[PDB]
Amino acid sequence: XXXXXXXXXXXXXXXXXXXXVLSYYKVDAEGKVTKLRRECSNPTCGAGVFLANHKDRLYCGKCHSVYKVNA
Amino acid sequence: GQPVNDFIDTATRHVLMRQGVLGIKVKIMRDPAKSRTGPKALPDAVTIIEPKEEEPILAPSVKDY
RNA sequence: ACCCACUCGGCACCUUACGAGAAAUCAAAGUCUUUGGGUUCUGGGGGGAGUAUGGUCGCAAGGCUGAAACUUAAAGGAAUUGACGGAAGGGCACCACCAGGAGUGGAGCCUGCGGCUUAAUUUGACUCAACACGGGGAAACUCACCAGGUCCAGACACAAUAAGGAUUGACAGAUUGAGAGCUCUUUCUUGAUUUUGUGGGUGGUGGUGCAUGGCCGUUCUUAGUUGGUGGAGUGAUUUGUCUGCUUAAUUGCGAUAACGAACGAGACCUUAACCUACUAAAUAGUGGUGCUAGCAUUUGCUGGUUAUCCACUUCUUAGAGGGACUAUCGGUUUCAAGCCGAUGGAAGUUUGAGGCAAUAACAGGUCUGUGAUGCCCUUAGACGUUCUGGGCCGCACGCGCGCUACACUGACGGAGCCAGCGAGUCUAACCUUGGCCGAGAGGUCUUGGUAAUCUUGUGAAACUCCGUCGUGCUGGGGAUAGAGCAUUGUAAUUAUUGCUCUUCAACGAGGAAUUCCUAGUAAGCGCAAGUCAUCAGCUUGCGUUGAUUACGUCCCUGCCCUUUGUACACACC
Ligand SMILES: [Mg+2]
Ligand SMILES: [Mg+2]
Ligand SMILES: [Mg+2]
Ligand SMILES: [Mg+2]
Ligand SMILES: [Mg+2]
Ligand SMILES: [Mg+2]
Ligand SMILES: [Mg+2]
Ligand SMILES: [Mg+2]
Ligand SMILES: [Mg+2]
Ligand SMILES: [Mg+2]
Ligand SMILES: [Mg+2]
Ligand SMILES: [Mg+2]
Ligand SMILES: [Mg+2]
Ligand SMILES: [Mg+2]
Ligand SMILES: [Mg+2]
Ligand SMILES: [Mg+2]
Ligand SMILES: [Mg+2]
Ligand SMILES: [Mg+2]
Ligand SMILES: [Mg+2]
Ligand SMILES: [Mg+2]
Ligand SMILES: [Mg+2]
Ligand SMILES: [Mg+2]
Ligand SMILES: [Mg+2]
Ligand SMILES: [Mg+2]
Ligand SMILES: [Mg+2]
Ligand SMILES: [Mg+2]
Ligand SMILES: [Mg+2]
Ligand SMILES: [Mg+2]
Ligand SMILES: [Mg+2]
Ligand SMILES: [Mg+2]
Ligand SMILES: [Mg+2]
Ligand SMILES: [Mg+2]
Ligand SMILES: [Mg+2]
Ligand SMILES: [Mg+2]
Ligand SMILES: [Mg+2]
Ligand SMILES: [Mg+2]
Ligand SMILES: [Mg+2]
Ligand SMILES: [Mg+2]
Ligand SMILES: [Mg+2]
Ligand SMILES: [Mg+2]
Ligand SMILES: [Mg+2]
Ligand SMILES: [Mg+2]
Ligand SMILES: [Mg+2]
Ligand SMILES: [Mg+2]
Ligand SMILES: [Mg+2]
Ligand SMILES: [Mg+2]
Ligand SMILES: [Mg+2]
Ligand SMILES: [Mg+2]
Ligand SMILES: [Mg+2]
Ligand SMILES: [Mg+2]
Ligand SMILES: [Mg+2]
Ligand SMILES: [Mg+2]
Ligand SMILES: [Mg+2]
Ligand SMILES: [Mg+2]
Ligand SMILES: [Mg+2]
Ligand SMILES: [Mg+2]
Ligand SMILES: [Mg+2]
Ligand SMILES: [Mg+2]
Ligand SMILES: [Zn+2]
Repeated sequence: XXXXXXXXXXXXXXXXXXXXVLSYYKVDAEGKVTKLRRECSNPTCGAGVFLANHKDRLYCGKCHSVYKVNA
Repeated sequence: GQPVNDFIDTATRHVLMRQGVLGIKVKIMRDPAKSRTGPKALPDAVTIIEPKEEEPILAPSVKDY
């Protein structure tokens, strides 16, 4: 046929990063628990799901993307 | 010809083997005498009914009833 | 000299074959396993090789005598059946010719093929039997090619990672052709579905039609193939299956060691023709009647009225029948099969035209129709797939099929005005009448039809008639090109198609060559169907108008058949 070429640089993938995560939540001196990061007022996401903290940006990942709550 | 439609069944079948494939081709010609619902013979066939020896003569005479 | 009969001994031929032989053949090649008349010579698988060597003869060239090593499974004879020939004799045919028709080959464009060009211009096929072919009319798709971007739709098994998360997704920005979380930033989400690895799969319009199936084309517009009992032969085989005649035909007659048969041809089937006979019909139509228009008026003539009723089946439809068997008569022939002419006939060229179609062959074409398939390749930086964009249309030019022309048997313009084969919309937008608007293309409002019901009598085109033009590249011809308007489509640029104005090329009948054709045929002419969102200069069918010329032959070509040769049989590649 022909075989091969490449001006180079192959494309990669993704990782789902790492993170021992949900440390986010904080409980005081025995044993009251206060949530850090605020949750979602979409009926689909019964307020377990949180909003990621960027800039302007607070965002529901559970809603696969859906919705832009901003505080 | 037409008798083909009437009297022969055919089938082709592809038989897939380890090496390649073979073609089986079967042809059956059925007794037309037995036809049942169609023509009982080939268009070819021409039977003559076989007469009968006659013992003629017997000078006139007539029967009455 | 000549004729007849006989007889010795010659050169030969004929027919037989009791007899011989592996056969071809042989009055010897007979009198041979029932093996002996006399005698002489030579051979003992093929090659090596009539070679080496010695002897001998010769002027020479050479003659006579004449080994082995080694190699090798056959070489060889006769006959049989095939195949094949640049041998001979016959035949068949408008993919041959004769007599001719209409052309192509010259021109413009259309369209395939080569070639060149190209990022790519995807590819198969190259005499008939490749090139308007792959149903191949490609804007996306199709699509295979090119520039680039996603995705896994990587079954299953084992192992590994790993609930402290195996893995999944994404808002905005960056990026990107892109409102692709492709990747990146950032940091939520998801929860054992995946990820990684090996093994194994899977897809592929990737390769192989020289690995296959199936299908198809070609031989073939052909006429050939086989078995029973008999005859011949040791046998493979042959005769039957043939000199002739005849047919479209191994179709028949006839001849005959053959007789009588089967596949194939024929029969059969389909379609086109004929039925005042049969059965019928508001989804076909006719006559009467009513309701009614117009013109004459003296009855009349020409229409309207899917039901106002009555009757019919000529025309239309499709079931069942009938019909033709080359009939009658006559010529001709071996007085056979047949062929010819005349009359009759709807029909007498296999009635016309098709469908089916034996045995065998080809390295014909097709792996790019198939979830038909072997093997090879490839498989996540994919040859899987999808998305964006380009390409198959690229243009010094060679070849093929075509369309339109060169005008006056014509173009233009009024007017006349007649087909047949088709096809059309359900969970959808197909065939479209009618009304309006619009120069046109088209638009818009309604409408009938899943159909013998509506489109549609598809009022098709050639054609007919009355005019204009008047032989002038002319008002023949309409290539090329400019501007504008609409239609299909998400998309029209490289211009899908349609319309209007304008531009007005070559082409003045086409060299060598070459295609096709015998009656409703040729040629002219349109239409419907396929393809189809849109696009026919293509195909497949259809009807309309409708001739000239053969009704013969073997000259060309092609092919079948005998006879003949063969050292071929994988068969003259
Ligand atoms: Mg968190
Ligand atoms: Mg037949
Ligand atoms: Mg003999
Ligand atoms: Mg003898
Ligand atoms: Mg004698
Ligand atoms: Mg020897
Ligand atoms: Mg030697
Ligand atoms: Mg010597
Ligand atoms: Mg010597
Ligand atoms: Mg001398
Ligand atoms: Mg010697
Ligand atoms: Mg010697
Ligand atoms: Mg030897
Ligand atoms: Mg021979
Ligand atoms: Mg001629
Ligand atoms: Mg000519
Ligand atoms: Mg290709
Ligand atoms: Mg041919
Ligand atoms: Mg594409
Ligand atoms: Mg995707
Ligand atoms: Mg794997
Ligand atoms: Mg593997
Ligand atoms: Mg495939
Ligand atoms: Mg082949
Ligand atoms: Mg094949
Ligand atoms: Mg090939
Ligand atoms: Mg012919
Ligand atoms: Mg013969
Ligand atoms: Mg035979
Ligand atoms: Mg024939
Ligand atoms: Mg009157
Ligand atoms: Mg009156
Ligand atoms: Mg009738
Ligand atoms: Mg007559
Ligand atoms: Mg017929
Ligand atoms: Mg080949
Ligand atoms: Mg195939
Ligand atoms: Mg394959
Ligand atoms: Mg296909
Ligand atoms: Mg199949
Ligand atoms: Mg591939
Ligand atoms: Mg093309
Ligand atoms: Mg060519
Ligand atoms: Mg052609
Ligand atoms: Mg006219
Ligand atoms: Mg207007
Ligand atoms: Mg309707
Ligand atoms: Mg009609
Ligand atoms: Mg002129
Ligand atoms: Mg003109
Ligand atoms: Mg364009
Ligand atoms: Mg282009
Ligand atoms: Mg002019
Ligand atoms: Mg001419
Ligand atoms: Mg197109
Ligand atoms: Mg069409
Ligand atoms: Mg085509
Ligand atoms: Mg010889
Ligand atoms: Zn949410």
